[PDB]
Amino acid sequence: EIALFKYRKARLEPGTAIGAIGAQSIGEPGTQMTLKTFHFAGVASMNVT
Amino acid sequence: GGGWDNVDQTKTQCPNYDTCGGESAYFFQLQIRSADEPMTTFYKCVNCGHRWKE
Amino acid sequence: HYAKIRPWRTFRLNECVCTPYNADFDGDEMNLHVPQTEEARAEAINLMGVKNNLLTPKSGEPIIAATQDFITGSYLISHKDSFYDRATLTQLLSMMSDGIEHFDIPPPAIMKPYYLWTGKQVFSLLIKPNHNSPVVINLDAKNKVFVPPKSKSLPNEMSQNDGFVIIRGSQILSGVMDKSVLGDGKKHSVFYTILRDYGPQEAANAMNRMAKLCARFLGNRGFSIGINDVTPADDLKQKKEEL
Amino acid sequence: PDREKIKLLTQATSEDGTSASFQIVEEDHTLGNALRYVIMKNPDVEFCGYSIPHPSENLLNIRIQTYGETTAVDALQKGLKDLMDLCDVVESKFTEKIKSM
Amino acid sequence: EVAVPDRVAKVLTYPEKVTRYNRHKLQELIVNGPNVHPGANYLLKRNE
Amino acid sequence: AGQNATVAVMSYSGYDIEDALVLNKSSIDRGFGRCETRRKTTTVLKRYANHTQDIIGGMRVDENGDPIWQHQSLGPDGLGEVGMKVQSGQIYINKSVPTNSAQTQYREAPVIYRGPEPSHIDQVMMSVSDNDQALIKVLLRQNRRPELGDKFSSRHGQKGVCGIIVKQEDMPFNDQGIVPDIIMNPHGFPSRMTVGKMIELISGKAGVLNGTLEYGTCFGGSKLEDMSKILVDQGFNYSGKDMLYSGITGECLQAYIFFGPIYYQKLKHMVLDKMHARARGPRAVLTRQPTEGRSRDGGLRLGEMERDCVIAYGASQLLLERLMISSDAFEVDVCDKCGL
Amino acid sequence: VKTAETGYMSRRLMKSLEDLSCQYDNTVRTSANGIVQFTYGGDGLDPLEMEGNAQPVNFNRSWDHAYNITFNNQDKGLLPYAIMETANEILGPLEERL
Amino acid sequence: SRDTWNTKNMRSLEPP
Amino acid sequence: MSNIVGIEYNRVTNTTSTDFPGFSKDAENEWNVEKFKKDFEVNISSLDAREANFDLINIDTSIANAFRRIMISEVPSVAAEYVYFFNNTSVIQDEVLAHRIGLVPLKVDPDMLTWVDSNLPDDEKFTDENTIVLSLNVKCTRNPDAPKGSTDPKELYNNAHVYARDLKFEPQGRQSTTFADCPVVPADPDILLAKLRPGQEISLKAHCILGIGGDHAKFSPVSTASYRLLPQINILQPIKGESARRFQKCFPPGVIGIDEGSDEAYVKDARKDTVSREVLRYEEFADKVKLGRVRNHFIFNVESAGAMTPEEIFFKSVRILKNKAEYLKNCPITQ
Amino acid sequence: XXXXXXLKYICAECSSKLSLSRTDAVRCKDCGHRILLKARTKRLVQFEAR
Amino acid sequence: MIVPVRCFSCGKVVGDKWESYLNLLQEDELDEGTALSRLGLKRYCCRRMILTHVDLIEKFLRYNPLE
Ligand SMILES: [Mg+2]
Ligand SMILES: [Mg+2]
Ligand SMILES: [Zn+2]
Ligand SMILES: [Zn+2]
Ligand SMILES: [Zn+2]
Ligand SMILES: [Zn+2]
Repeated sequence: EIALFKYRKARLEPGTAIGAIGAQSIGEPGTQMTLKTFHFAGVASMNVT
Repeated sequence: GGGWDNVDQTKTQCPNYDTCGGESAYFFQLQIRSADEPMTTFYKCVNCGHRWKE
Repeated sequence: HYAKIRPWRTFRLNECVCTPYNADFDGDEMNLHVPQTEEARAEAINLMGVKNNLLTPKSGEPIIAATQDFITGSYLISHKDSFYDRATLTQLLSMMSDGIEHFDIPPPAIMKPYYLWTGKQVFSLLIKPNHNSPVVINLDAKNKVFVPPKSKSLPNEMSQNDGFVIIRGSQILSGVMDKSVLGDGKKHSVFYTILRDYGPQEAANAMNRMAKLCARFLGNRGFSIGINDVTPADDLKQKKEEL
Repeated sequence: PDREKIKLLTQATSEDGTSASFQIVEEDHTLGNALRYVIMKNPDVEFCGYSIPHPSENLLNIRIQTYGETTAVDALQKGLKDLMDLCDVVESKFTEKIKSM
Repeated sequence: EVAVPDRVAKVLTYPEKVTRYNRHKLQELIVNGPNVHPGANYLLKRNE
Repeated sequence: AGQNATVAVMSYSGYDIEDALVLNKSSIDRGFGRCETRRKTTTVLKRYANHTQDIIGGMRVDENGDPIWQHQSLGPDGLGEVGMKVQSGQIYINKSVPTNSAQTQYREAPVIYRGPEPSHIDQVMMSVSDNDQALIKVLLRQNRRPELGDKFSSRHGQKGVCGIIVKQEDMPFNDQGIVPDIIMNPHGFPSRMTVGKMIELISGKAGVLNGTLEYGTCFGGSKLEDMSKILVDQGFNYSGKDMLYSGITGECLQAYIFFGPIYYQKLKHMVLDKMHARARGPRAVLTRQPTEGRSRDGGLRLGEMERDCVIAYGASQLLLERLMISSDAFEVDVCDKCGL
Repeated sequence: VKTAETGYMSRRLMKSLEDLSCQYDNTVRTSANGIVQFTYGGDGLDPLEMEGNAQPVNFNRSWDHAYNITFNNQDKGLLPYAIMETANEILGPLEERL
Repeated sequence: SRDTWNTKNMRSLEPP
Repeated sequence: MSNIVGIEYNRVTNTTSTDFPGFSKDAENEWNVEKFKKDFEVNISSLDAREANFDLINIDTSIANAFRRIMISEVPSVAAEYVYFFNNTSVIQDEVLAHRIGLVPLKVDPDMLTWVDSNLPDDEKFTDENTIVLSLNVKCTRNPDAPKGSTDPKELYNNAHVYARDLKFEPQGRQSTTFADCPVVPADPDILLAKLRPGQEISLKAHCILGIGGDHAKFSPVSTASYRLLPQINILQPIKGESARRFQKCFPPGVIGIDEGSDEAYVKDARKDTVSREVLRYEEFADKVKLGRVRNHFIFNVESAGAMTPEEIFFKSVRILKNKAEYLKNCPITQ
Repeated sequence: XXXXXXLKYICAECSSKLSLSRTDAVRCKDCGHRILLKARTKRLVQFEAR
Repeated sequence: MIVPVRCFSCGKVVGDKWESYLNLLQEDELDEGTALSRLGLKRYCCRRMILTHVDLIEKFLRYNPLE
């Protein structure tokens, strides 16, 4: 009963503004990443941005 | 090949400890959002290779 | 939010809900809006209400939870060295409530030579104070510092430090209250479990109880940092220099 | 009759009155701590504690739970009289000590 | 919950329509008037 | 620009969670962090090509023989009295402009004091320019108590807003009964790595006891061992941690507390100058939307990011209310056969 | 320096993604009724109310909770085959449904 | 040293 | 450990009373008078006009703290509330001067005044029993003598300093008789109130009043009132020798003493030890000492501002606690 | 009984008291200074010792 | 500007000791600490109230408008 209730609950409800939710869920972490390819010194691997 | 040896190491716990047992991690203190706010430290699991920040 | 008229000039909010705004009381200013229609009011409260937005939608993880002092006070309470007689126990419970909550005291963990409750028992009462609250919580979680037991065959509870946290039937059996258990970013939390199992009102009630208890406990208990906390011993003057 | 200084919070109050909560106006830690200490020495009290719900307001909630023998109201009255007697003892001892000098 | 100052709570009104369930509280607010915090600031009749 | 507060680094009352301070009432009463504001208003009486001047007369008297309320602090000259108190609506400079500027015709355009708190006229100055046109200056002073919301700092970047003001008796005290003026959360120290603050507290304590001011300079200054010796020669712990009692319960605290003087400073940002609120009022002539002035009833802006958040919540009627009804709602008539 | 670029990026992301909505037929569509996804994430599961391990149920916690909630000393223990008999008496109509 | 409290009447402690 | 608070090197243990039926199997430590009566003891160590070092024994911190709190913030006193300015031509602002005057303490015994009712308009608010009127007027002028110039503004000017002994009592109504044998006067008459140069004058009237220290710190009658628990030092493992002098150096000078012939050390005098736990820095006295404080034995110190006497202040605190207990007992419990 | 709650200018340079008749000049007399300040009011001004 | 009447922490009246402190410093030359201790200032809060004082009024009074 617990598992069935939880599964029937976890479903995207009609009317959700999923596009804006996802847009903000991608943009918001994007404001914290540096405008630089920071990496741990001492490796000198291939250069990729 | 790469030289993960001679890289900064600390003593932390991976978020997914129940999968891989990570008692060490590489780090750099090279992220500072604001001056009043404290610094930020990025890690990576020396065992599995999971990057995260604090 | 819900309004609350008060005698001073600032806007006040509970420190738990500072995380979604990224606020830090260092001169931060915020804006207030008063919806002017019944429909706008109802949509605001029913869709953007704090109780209905305890979880961030980018991952599904808790975002509204305890903060620095609300966590260090809980840890100091539930430490393994903390034993409380009945007077201290009942004062702590009254501090946790507003002096309005009924409690039924459990048998103490030590019945000789004195009667002494432990901190894990007071936190179990915080989670569930009466036979009337329908909050039964079962949870296994690992504190962010966990020293494994002596032998690999032993279960997780046998950790050197308190480490693994076991909660069976709303009773804390081992482990300290931590950022992993009370904070945010992990799905194996007390507030997350209460939310997902019994609705957001009960999660709010438990979080309010913890905030009110930790506000009053730490000032009477004591906690400070000084020069001797970061002073290194004379053995380091030799060891660091040589190495 | 000042029928505003004490209110019996009825929602907290249980039937048979073995457990009750009182609201006292214009009081603070000074009286709350002393009254709680005196009441906790009653051999019938199981739970006693107070709190000040907000620093802005002038209030003090105090909770009393007893076993079956006595009620919360009677426990509170006994505690108040007990505190009064303690105060008379301290007054008399200090007065006679200062008189002797 | 959020705590609002009384000074800004006396200017940020909410327009409550008289509806047979709040008439008494509304006339008490009218009597209190803008000077006291539990009061009102404007009145708007039906036909006017 | 600052005061040496007695500080106890401790967690107290829960109102000091993140860069929030606890201020001692009765330290404010004795006068601590007490400041004064001083603004000025300039008026010019210029001459026109018609040779017409502007006049500064007034002081309309009532029937019983006393000035009207708007002129209550005015005096016969039309310039407010040096020492009197002005309030919102009160006039303190009474200027009249000729109606025929473009002398029996005059229009009154005085200076009306609008403010949140009453202030005192403290200086009135009259002079003339090179062309000899009268110039009048009035200086208003206002005395300010460190309200809840005022910002402080400690010369180590630990700026904070006063979070609560508590009575003296609800404060931890040592054996002598010293009560701190400020309490700061110890959680600001380890992540920000300010141990110059700790050495400053110890050096200040030792210097106060010894009767000499101490030097904290870059790459030098008073040594910590000397301060520790001076602090132990007077019966204090070498590390500046003292056994204090609770003021709420009376009993000893289970942790020793870092106790001593730290030099603070009050910052110019005050909640009095920031508290703004608008219900209705002035609107832009072009768009008929609320104005945006810091001085006028400037409505608060609900921008693109905010409407994006509100869309993400899925709230349609709230968008309708916040973006049409309460900003600029206009009735229009549109033709049905042509879209005009 | 990076603040301006991040803000512009968020604004254009919102402009591109702003009008996409789950419908009552479960498809993700546009304002113009153009069907971009037939089921959200190929699953139809809201990421917000989902438990760990990329799954919407912590079978482990659920088992411990169910066991604890239904603990009685005097309850006979089913044989290992009977556990599956009850589990397949419940599950399986839900499979004939599909 | 004098126990002035037993002799003098205390109007200050009288509540308003 | 039986009412001894343990002073360790990184924590403080045993801080709670633990005496009530419910602490252990035997339901002992129940409240009864006639046992508290015998247990309780008051020792008065020293006495002075503005000073009282007495010592209470066998009470709870929950009662000693109530006495301390009432003494600090509940015993009423008299200080100036409103200042009326006729003329002020000093650099100091009027509100700054008013604040300083209100901070000046006054040697007026209360209980000779009454409480001002705030539910009354100004013209009848004050009476000859509610209020005391103080006046001040000083006019600094140049000095009509011939000393050497470039000197201090003391002999170079006339009444250039304004003190507290410049406030004059103006009796009104019945106050001509009642206050005849006790005129009001500042308790500290050398308080600098203002400074002024020639051509500058101050003239004002102050309306002093009864007030409470919980409303403003100017009304508080004690400079500080506080207590400290009695320190205890337990010595085991005799420390005779050249280590005895070093162990003695770890305390304030008169606290412990060294026997000459015996060469040992002993606890000469507590009540002189400020608990800095320096002996715990050395690990050679790690198991030869155990510091503590008696949880039942309070050492009180009271310094008066100048109006009352400290013993009267303490007694007023005790009687105030008793009176609020009595009033609460007599109030009806409204549901 | 009840106690009951109870134009000039200064030259900025020579500190001399003046009176300003209408339409004469806005300067000083003993010296020729051109800045004048009002004297303190004659009215009673009350404060609060808080 | 001028010495505060009381002390911010204790409430002990220090307004009557500024002149005594200055006189002790000037005549009968003394250490600052011993001067503070001869004046009855024992608590460090009260000691700082007089040690950390700048007398600005003597500098504001050179600019009096009624010279
Ligand atoms: Mg910040
Ligand atoms: Mg900030
Ligand atoms: Zn890992
Ligand atoms: Zn048309
Ligand atoms: Zn002149
Ligand atoms: Zn002091």
